[PDB]
Amino acid sequence: STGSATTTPIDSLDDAYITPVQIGTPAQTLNLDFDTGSSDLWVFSSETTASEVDGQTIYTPSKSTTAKLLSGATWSISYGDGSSSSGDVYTDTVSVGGLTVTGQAVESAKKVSSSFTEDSTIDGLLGLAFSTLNTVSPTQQKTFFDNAKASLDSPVFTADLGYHAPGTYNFGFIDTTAYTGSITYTAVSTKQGFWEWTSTGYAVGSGTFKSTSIDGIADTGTTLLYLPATVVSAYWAQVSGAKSSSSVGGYVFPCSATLPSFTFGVGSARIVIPGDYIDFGPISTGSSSCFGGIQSSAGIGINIFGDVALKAAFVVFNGATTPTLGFASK
Repeated sequence: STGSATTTPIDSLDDAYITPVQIGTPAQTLNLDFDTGSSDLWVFSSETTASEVDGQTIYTPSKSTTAKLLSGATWSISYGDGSSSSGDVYTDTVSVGGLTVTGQAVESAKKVSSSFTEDSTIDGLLGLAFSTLNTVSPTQQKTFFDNAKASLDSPVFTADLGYHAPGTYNFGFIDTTAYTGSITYTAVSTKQGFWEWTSTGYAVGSGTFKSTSIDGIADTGTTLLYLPATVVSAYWAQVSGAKSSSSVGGYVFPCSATLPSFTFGVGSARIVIPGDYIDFGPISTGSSSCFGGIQSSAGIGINIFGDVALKAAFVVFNGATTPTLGFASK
């Protein structure tokens, strides 16, 4: 089997991407944030504290003839950005782009943090990291991909995120029309539960390539590109007037700037992030100071190849017995 679904930016900055997901019988369609950095499929629901729901579409398990309470199971998750959610668990039928999993754990939120409430466009998350990170207790549950994998034509999914435009998540096949050149595959460590890999270096604009190993994670659920402070300083030094602002929370730059591109290495291959992908717009409405899309990972504890990087590529998440990651230009 295969599946194919369009993923759409939630706003004009590509702050996140939402993908429609069918849950239950009859189907209830929720728009979920596909997150290769976590491993829980959780949704706003009829159980979510009413004051914490503000415009989201909810899953109502009592209206699904295939929903079953997973007795005694609870979940609770905290994300790198400080947000969190928790609740109880159902199993139900879940379909993405025509690919169906029966008995998928659907984690129903009883509580969500303010950041989730305040984002009316995201109805929940669909985790695509390794199932070892799943938070369900006392019996850990599998991700949608892990459940689907054996049925897929090939044990893979691909992320093809758009810049200020829709893109695609495919399951079970590689669309050879969706990229240019070849896909370069690179090793993955699953030791921390992530799609963790090592970039071979970087360049800023038309500058020379610096060969240096950068360990990090391919994370569709993180907006920006978080890299070591040395790398980030080298990038922003090429933008007149750019500075790191402790008050704002990172590098800012004059909105009048033309940003240089940023290249990262995948083996001997190179992925070029155009400068415009690194512009996250005014820090506050009407400001002429703009927020940068490349930020320091110092004090995160891990480098993160978030959407800024991934949307410059066609990315293969290869879930073979020994997982790997593939990157192609597009």
